[PDB]
Amino acid sequence: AKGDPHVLLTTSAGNIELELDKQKAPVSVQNFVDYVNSGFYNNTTFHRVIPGFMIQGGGFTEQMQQKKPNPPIKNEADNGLRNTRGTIAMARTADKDSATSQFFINVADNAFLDHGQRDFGYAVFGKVVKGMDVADKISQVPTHDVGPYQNVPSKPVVILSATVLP
Repeated sequence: AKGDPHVLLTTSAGNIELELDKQKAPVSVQNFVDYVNSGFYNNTTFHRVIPGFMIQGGGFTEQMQQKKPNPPIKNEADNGLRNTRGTIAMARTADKDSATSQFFINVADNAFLDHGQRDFGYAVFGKVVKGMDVADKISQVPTHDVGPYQNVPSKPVVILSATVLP
């Protein structure tokens, strides 16, 4: 997951730097970079946090309002990258080709999320090169239920800015 692009996510809990795998996840990387470059992720939150599993964000505001994303992309989970601790992957629904803006960072080795004979899996497209301790921190913030959502941080963890680094 070192395709080339580096992205810095500055959150209210600290900074996380990512290196995206443009070679193995071209579509996922272009989709992600397009969102960051457009300023889409600014003011979105990590709305789903589960210790020992992952932290997911990039879709809702602090008031749990969902931002209208761009059209869904094809699933690249069969690119051979695994959902090991420290990787970034695309969140999606039942349809394997339903990913849009939401992504999650694995804070544990989640092999059950990998492309396999039982399910297409979740597309990994990068890795955290800096800030894993921050991701761990975010994963353990107190949470509660908001609407149909569970594991929502009681105190929103906001992505104040997302930028492609030089």
